[PDB]
Amino acid sequence: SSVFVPDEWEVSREKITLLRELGQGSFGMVYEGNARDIIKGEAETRVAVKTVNESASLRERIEFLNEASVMKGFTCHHVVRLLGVVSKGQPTLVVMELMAHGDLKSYLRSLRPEAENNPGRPPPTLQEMIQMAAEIADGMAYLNAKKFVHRDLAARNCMVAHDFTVKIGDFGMTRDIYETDYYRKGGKGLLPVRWMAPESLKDGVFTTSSDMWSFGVVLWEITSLAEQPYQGLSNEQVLKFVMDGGYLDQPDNCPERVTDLMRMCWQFNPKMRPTFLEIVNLLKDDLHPSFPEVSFFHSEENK
Amino acid sequence: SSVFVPDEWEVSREKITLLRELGQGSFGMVYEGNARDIIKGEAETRVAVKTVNESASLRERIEFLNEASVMKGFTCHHVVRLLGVVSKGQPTLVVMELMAHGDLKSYLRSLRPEAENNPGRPPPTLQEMIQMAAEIADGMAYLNAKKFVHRDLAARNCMVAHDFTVKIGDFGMTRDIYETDYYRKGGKGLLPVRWMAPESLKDGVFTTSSDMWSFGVVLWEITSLAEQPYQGLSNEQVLKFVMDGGYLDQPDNCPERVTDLMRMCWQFNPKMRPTFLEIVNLLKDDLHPSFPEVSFFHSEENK
Amino acid sequence: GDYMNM
Amino acid sequence: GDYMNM
Ligand SMILES: Nc1ncnc2c1ncn2[C@@H]1O[C@H](COP(=O)(O)OP(=O)(O)NP(=O)(O)O)[C@@H](O)[C@H]1O
Ligand SMILES: Nc1ncnc2c1ncn2[C@@H]1O[C@H](COP(=O)(O)OP(=O)(O)NP(=O)(O)O)[C@@H](O)[C@H]1O
Ligand SMILES: [Mg+2]
Ligand SMILES: [Mg+2]
Ligand SMILES: [Mg+2]
Ligand SMILES: [Mg+2]
Repeated sequence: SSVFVPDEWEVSREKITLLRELGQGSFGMVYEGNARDIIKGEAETRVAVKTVNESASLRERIEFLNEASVMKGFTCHHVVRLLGVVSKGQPTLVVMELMAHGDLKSYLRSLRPEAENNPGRPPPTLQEMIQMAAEIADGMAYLNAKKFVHRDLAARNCMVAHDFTVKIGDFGMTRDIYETDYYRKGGKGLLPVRWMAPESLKDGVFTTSSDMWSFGVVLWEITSLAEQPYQGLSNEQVLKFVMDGGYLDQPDNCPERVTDLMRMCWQFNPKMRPTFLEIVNLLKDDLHPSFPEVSFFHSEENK
Repeated sequence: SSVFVPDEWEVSREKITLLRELGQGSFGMVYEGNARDIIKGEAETRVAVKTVNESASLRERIEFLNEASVMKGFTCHHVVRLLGVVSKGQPTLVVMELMAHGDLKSYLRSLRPEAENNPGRPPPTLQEMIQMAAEIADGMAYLNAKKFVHRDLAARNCMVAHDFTVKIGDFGMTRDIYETDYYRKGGKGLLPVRWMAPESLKDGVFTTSSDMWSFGVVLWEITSLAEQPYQGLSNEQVLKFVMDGGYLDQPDNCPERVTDLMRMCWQFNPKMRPTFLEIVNLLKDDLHPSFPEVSFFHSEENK
Repeated sequence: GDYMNM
Repeated sequence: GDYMNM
């Protein structure tokens, strides 16, 4: 009987309760919910639950499959945690840790002084921006260490927790690079042009170096409160611009320290760009006391 | 479609090749085999594959289910690693790391000078016995830390690797004790009387302390080259003997250091027995240089 | 959008 | 055997 070979990630639908919509993805919905007894020691746990639209295409379902699969293998404080999967029936539910403040792009925009949904606090201080950068870089370092390339690092894909900790999310485009250290894209597909390195736009080659290029754009989004990169240029113009050696300007009043990081990330030669561990190292002396207690960088696993 | 919700532990039957019988369990067979591409970086991996007899009873299948399930959650150098499960068809195959020298009981008996299957080496030296004790205690410490009680620790259930490293195996009787720190047996069932603590024989209560009692018996098996505990007494006589406060004698020419450990393990009051971490600590200064590099005891996880 | 089919 | 039904 099938019962004798279960899936350890399987969660009973009975334990999940949906409260409200957190956001809408391209082929599904993300809901805030509460789950009963899904974590030892926790009677109830706040969660985010993603569903797949009944109308989702095969390509979209294949993507979600990879996404959930890669998440299962990750254990990092700075990477969004998968908690379980409800597959006993329809619709399939992917249960993840709740990131109360949603995606970084939305969060940043809400911090604009004139924002209708301003939470009543100032935009990110220099200290807060460095902390965000270090958390994103640590999560990315872990991913790189596990031999995966994200390919879609952007503020929209970083999530913010109740305590404002930023973590890497959206592993839909993530690829295994264990054997060769790179991924060469096959056919045609939807690519985040404004976040891509020149060599990826040119040859379709993705490496941890191209993820570093994207990290630089994320710093640009943080320092501009999520404005649109290359506003005024179409995707086709951006592709040509970047391949020709172009890059973004420093946002108005961008802290010199962050500007320096962006300069490192936007070098044309991927081999001259820094690594995620090197970014965390540059920032390690001015972070929250708890960082060494939870980071991949300070962990025994970073060997 | 079912395809969109896979089991990460699933392994393709095509990748497994069976070579020979390693041993026969109560309701299945264990075979030595080779597996192709089941571990990243390893083209082929030597494995042990357990099957369940077509004639296995429901009780036996339920037991194997728990066994495979608990193994999935463990990651310790001193605990036998589960590598995958072939459930796409019959028979179900549970793929584990190969412990080339089989179970400790068999191994010890083969080291008796007059053994027909003597491997051509002396019986365990004092140093080798301490190393074995520390490895078993470290694996048990990890299990205890994960809030599980083994309930069936015995030489037959410890396995020996190609490099002679001993690891904890057979999690058939293992129980979760997260909430209460103990497991009270319900109905009737097969219990390893000769390895059981007096309070377990009396009230059916299993704790990490009762596992320590069993650890003492394992040390007795190591120092006697796996003779039968309480040889000459029936299971019923042993039950009565131990509950009355009895215990085993020290095997002939047992090293004083090991005798001292057994004395600690056989205290009548479970609360006065040492913990597995305390056993490793007592032995830590005279172990192989690699121990701190692989042990749970020296790991960051031991917090 | 944020993506271009290419 | 090593076990007793009890
Ligand atoms: N773990 C989470 N906790 C809280 N909110 C989340 C979580 N994951 C996703 N969200 C929210 O749900 C939205 C949709 O997520 P998702 O379905 O991954 O979007 P997507 O299809 O990748 N689209 P986009 O990221 O906008 O290109 C995100 O922008 C977040 O606001
Ligand atoms: N990972 C492994 N590598 C090598 N040999 C193994 C492994 N696991 C088990 N064995 C061998 O297979 C035999 C049977 O194992 P198993 O099926 O677990 O026995 P069991 O039913 O628990 N019986 P017993 O342990 O004798 O009470 C063991 O005694 C070992 O000799
Ligand atoms: Mg996204
Ligand atoms: Mg996505
Ligand atoms: Mg056994
Ligand atoms: Mg067994």
